[PDB]
Amino acid sequence: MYTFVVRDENSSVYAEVSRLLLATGQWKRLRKDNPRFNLMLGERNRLPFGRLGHEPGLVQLVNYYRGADKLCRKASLVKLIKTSPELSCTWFPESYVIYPTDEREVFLAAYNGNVWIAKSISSEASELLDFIHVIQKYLEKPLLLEPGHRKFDIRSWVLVDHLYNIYLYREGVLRTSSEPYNSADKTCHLTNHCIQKEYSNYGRYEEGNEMFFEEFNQYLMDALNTTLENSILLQIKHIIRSCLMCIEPAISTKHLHYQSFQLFGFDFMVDEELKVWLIEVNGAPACAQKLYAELCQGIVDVAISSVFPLASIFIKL
Amino acid sequence: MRECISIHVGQAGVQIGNACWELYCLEHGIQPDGQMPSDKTIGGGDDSFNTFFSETGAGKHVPRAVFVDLEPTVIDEVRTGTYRQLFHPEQLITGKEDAANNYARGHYTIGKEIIDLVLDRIRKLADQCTGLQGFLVFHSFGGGTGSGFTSLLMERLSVDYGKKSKLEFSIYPAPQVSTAVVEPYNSILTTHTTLEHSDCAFMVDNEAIYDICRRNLDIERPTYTNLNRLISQIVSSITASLRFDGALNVDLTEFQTNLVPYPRIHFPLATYAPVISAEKAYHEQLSVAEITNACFEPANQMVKCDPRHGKYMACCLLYRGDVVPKDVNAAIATIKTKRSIQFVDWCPTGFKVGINYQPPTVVPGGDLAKVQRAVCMLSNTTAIAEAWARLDHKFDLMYAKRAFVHWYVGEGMEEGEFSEAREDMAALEKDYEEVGVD
Amino acid sequence: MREIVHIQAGQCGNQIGAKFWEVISDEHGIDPTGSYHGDSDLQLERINVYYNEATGNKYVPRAILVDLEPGTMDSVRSGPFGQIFRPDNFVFGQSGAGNNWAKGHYTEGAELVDSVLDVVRKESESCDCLQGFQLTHSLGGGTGSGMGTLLISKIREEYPDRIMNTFSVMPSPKVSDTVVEPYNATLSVHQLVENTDETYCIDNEALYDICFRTLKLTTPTYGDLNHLVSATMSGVTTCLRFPGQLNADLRKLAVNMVPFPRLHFFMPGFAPLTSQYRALTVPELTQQMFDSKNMMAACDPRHGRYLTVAAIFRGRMSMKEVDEQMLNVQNKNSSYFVEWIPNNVKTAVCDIPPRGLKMSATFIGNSTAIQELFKRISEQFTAMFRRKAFLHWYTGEGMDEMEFTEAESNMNDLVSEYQQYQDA
Amino acid sequence: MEVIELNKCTSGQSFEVILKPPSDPSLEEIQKKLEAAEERRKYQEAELLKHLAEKREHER
Ligand SMILES: Nc1nc2c(ncn2[C@@H]2O[C@H](COP(=O)(O)OP(=O)(O)OP(=O)(O)O)[C@@H](O)[C@H]2O)c(=O)[nH]1
Ligand SMILES: Nc1ncnc2c1ncn2[C@@H]1O[C@H](COP(=O)(O)OP(=O)(O)CP(=O)(O)O)[C@@H](O)[C@H]1O
Ligand SMILES: Nc1nc2c(ncn2[C@@H]2O[C@H](COP(=O)(O)OP(=O)(O)O)[C@@H](O)[C@H]2O)c(=O)[nH]1
Ligand SMILES: COc1ccc(-c2[nH]nc3c2-c2cc(OC)c(OC)c(OC)c2CC3)cc1
Ligand SMILES: [Ca+2]
Ligand SMILES: [Ca+2]
Ligand SMILES: [Mg+2]
Ligand SMILES: [Mg+2]
Repeated sequence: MYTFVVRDENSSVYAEVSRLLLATGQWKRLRKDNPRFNLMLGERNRLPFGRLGHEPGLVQLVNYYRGADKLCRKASLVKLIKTSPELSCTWFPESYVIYPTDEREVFLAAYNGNVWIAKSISSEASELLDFIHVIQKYLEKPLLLEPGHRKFDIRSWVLVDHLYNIYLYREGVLRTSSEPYNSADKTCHLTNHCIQKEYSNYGRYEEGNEMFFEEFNQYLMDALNTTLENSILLQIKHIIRSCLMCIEPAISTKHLHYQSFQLFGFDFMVDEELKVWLIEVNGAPACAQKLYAELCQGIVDVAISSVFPLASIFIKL
Repeated sequence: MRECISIHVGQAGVQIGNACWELYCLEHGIQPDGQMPSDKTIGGGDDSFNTFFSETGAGKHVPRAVFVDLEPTVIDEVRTGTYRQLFHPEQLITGKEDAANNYARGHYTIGKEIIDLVLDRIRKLADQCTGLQGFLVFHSFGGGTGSGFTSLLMERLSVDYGKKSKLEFSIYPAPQVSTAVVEPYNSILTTHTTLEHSDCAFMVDNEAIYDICRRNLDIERPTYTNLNRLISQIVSSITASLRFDGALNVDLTEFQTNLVPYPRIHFPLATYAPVISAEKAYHEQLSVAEITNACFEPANQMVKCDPRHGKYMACCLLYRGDVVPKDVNAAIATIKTKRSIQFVDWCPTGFKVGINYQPPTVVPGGDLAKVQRAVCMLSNTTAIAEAWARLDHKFDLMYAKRAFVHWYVGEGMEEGEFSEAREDMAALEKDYEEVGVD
Repeated sequence: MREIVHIQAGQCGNQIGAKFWEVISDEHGIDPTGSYHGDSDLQLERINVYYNEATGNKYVPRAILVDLEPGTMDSVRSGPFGQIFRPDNFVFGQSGAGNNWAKGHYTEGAELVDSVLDVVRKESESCDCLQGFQLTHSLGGGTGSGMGTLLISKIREEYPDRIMNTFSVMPSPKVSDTVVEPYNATLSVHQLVENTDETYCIDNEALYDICFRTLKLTTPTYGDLNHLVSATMSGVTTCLRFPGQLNADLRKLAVNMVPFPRLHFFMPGFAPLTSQYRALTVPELTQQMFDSKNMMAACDPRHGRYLTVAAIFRGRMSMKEVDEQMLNVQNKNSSYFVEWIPNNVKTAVCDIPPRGLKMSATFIGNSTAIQELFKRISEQFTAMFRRKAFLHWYTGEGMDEMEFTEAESNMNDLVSEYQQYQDA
Repeated sequence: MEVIELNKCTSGQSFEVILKPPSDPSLEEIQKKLEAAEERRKYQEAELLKHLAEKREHER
């Protein structure tokens, strides 16, 4: 008989697994501050990792990896790809880090196109720094898909259990900015639910803009004579293996007193050579509505009940 | 030669004292009657083992130690145990009724009846020191005596010997052993009162030693005898440099300067390997690199925490046994790659290393197998603040309802000393966070 | 060397006191003549806590027998181990207290109390280091209830820094001498809140039910009830009488059991309940002792929360299994322990079991559901006191109605103090 | 990886490897605090004997 607290309430994904756990008659939600729990569904940040693994007779596990922010904030992220030997790296955009660490002449030697993207968009290396924060290069020519000239964006969901098996969810989502896309005018330059759920027509050339994988593969075959696996997913699996295995000796809970799993959202981009690029690693990712049921259950099989037995949908990397 | 006087306070301090001094005897070949056949300078000596032993005309080697408990029951076993002759009646000190797991009762109430007598018993030993360098105080965080009386003695030892260094071995409380529900109270109270008075304090979490004693010794429940006999090994390696020919950590002032850049952050994490069961009869003896590697597994640390998520400020390696320097830099070369080992920007990434060739002594018929080579690592890592956060939380939970506070007020203390001591620990937690993250 | 002075007071006090001393004198190898004939010497390590040394070093209890009639006390001393008790330690008046708190506390008891404090003084002067007193008594009669709390008022005065600790039997309509019992008991509880450090609440309701429902005794006698009490009392005190990793004394016990000084009424439980050839397995010991059916106080632990708990297992058994099972009962039922007292459950084990049982487990619970008991006694009290019924028995001895409402008040408060920590 | 200050002897050796370099209360004041604890103790004991004495008055 298993216990678990919930300490992140508005966690879209984990709200659902908290549902599924109770709905097996073998898991009980205690109050946030009850210490005698089997499983923490911890808070986004300031998660008190130092207080796990200290309750006698309790196998404790939490849905977060201490140290994984180093992959998940672009400050630490960028830093990781230059500092670490295991990352040389031909799939991350060239990058630096500015404060209103710190080294800035870095940004000069490369300036002879020269367009970059402002957030943490312009071609002028001056109006940007008025923000006074990471600020880097915009793929002036992406892959652009049709019928309708829709510039898109790929999210993959990766699960990492207590054993550090890397699990790619087979269902990715493709969040398209299904409208045109021009030059210089800062609307389709940004493709998700932050400038298109407020500023930017919320699903023109299909259902809510949102291509899932079966369709995008069929398009790729018909539109390009290739498959999603070969053109992109190989590169995606390579990116995921490479990030998570860089930081493994720093966040592995193999021989420590508690244990961690965590679900990540990877956000990629493509160009026309079907080169895949990595933008951001999300440490607290929300799922795509149609997929919540299947992903949230797969979390339980592989990350939760693998450690707490009772009475595939993932590709192991 | 500069002498070191040891002070074992309370049930934990005294019982660990027995484990250490018995080990000291086995190590320096001193017998249960104080005779040291290998000792040729009869009744005198400037040898480094004389740092911990004075001598008598009859050749008796007698600890430079004072045992003090607010209650006779434990120290009595010293008075009638195998090493009764080792000690002088005057250096084992007992009160009538103990501090009943109450900091305020051991510090304030029963404190003053014994403090002037015990400092006098200390002056007896201090006076046969030609160059005393300070004291090593052993005590629990949790007991009323261990916490309350030690923080009173640490106040006076500062005033009576302000030019002397004070090193602590403190037992941090853990429910898998442990007693009072109010040990979080005694813990916060006593470190807040002892902080500015201690130069270097080795915390030993009973939880860590328990787990070690269970995994690596296949001992279902471990006894105090198990725990203490292992704590003795770690203490022995920490102290060995004062009792033996050496060049690293040869005085107590060296522990401060080698391990403690700021006086407030004077709690080095200790990691020790290997711990091998004496009933694991066929055993593959581990290499230098294997045992230096284990110094970075959390499961060998005297306090369970994750040094991977903080910075270092000093690393000390102490090897006992078949160790040569080449094997050490080869293991350090490997481990620097494999492992996240991030020092503070303003400190050298580096290890002060010491080797004694006499391998560890194990108590005949004890639980630890004797190993060909052993290491003990003293690292000043900011990840030890995890143990404060744990302690301070348990303290917050109770003190928000004032649970058990009345037992302390009833002894003269005031709720204010509670929240004063908790703000000190809040500051000690901020200190560790400054040094440790960006 | 940490002695207790034991005082039994009144009919119920001295009947329960009597069995307790035969129960544990059997446990310590002492025969009805006071002579030791045991095997081990663990039987004799903490012996000094309850027995003074004697003739050819026999053992006399450190017990004082107190009553306002001689009847029960003649019965004790003509009973089994009645010879072991120091005859000088039989302090008794003749008139009785008529089931009347006021006679025990103010008139009849007032006359006798000085003679008792002379015996407590000579028993306690012979103490290298006395730690406290334990009093046995009911709260529904006159002598144990009214005089007993007077004695505590006085002992506290002469010995203000010793622990005062009582075993207190609560009246219940199911097992009742008289109708004034809720009066006598409301007045005793007002005293106990102020002048004791720990009180084990032995409810006569619960002892009846255990006897009827569990032990299957169709009509239980007082001896059947005191069988359960002398076993719980042996249980509750085994740490004080036998050596262990636990250095258990009354003050350390109170320090860890009592978070708030008024909230010091404990719910004892025992397992197995016997009146048997398969020893219970440790998983059953711990399931039983935490079952409401094994509590001595007739409150449902699931109706409140445990501020603190102290359990002890007797016998030779798997020290790891009691660890495991103890730790497991906490998580099956963590809803019923307070989140704000970390590690509030503490467990000891003794290798020596009680007579006849190879494995036994005794439980001591500071639960906020003990409130049910005082709520119960308070309802009964008010039921009569609103019509000022039976009060003449008390106003006839000097008491005023005011003293009664104060005692009603202090106990309704104690009930509020217990409810507020059930909600935290 | 640089080695420093190696000292040998009969007992063994000591040294330092480097992998990269950088980039009090007086007694009379505790006399006060400590006796100021003994007085609130005895205030508490007085106020106790005071209530006991009131209880004798009522008893009488
Ligand atoms: N490692 C170890 N811990 C001990 C030992 N004895 C007691 N402890 C721990 O110390 C705490 C209890 O403190 P004690 O040393 O027994 O207390 P004390 O100093 O005797 O003070 P009082 O008995 O209250 O007067 C608990 O956390 C115990 O787990 C021991 O021999 N070895
Ligand atoms: N190198 C690049 N080239 C072109 N477009 C880019 C780009 N990097 C990001 N974008 C665009 O920025 C929008 C995605 O924003 P992003 O994922 O960085 O969210 P964010 O900055 O708010 C971090 P968080 O999710 O934690 O709040 C994308 O449609 C996308 O096209
Ligand atoms: N459990 C138990 N309860 C008793 C015993 N004798 C009396 N009582 C209860 O004690 C209360 C009466 O008090 P009692 O001890 O007879 O009067 P006292 O002599 O004036 O103290 C009533 O509630 C009885 O139920 C006994 O031997 N065992
Ligand atoms: C809730 O947490 C705690 C509870 C009790 C203690 C303690 N300290 N010292 C002792 C005790 C103690 C415990 C006893 O039960 C385990 C105990 O038996 C009845 C018992 O016998 C009366 C004692 C007396 C000896 C400590 C912590
Ligand atoms: Ca000599
Ligand atoms: Ca009369
Ligand atoms: Mg003690
Ligand atoms: Mg009667």
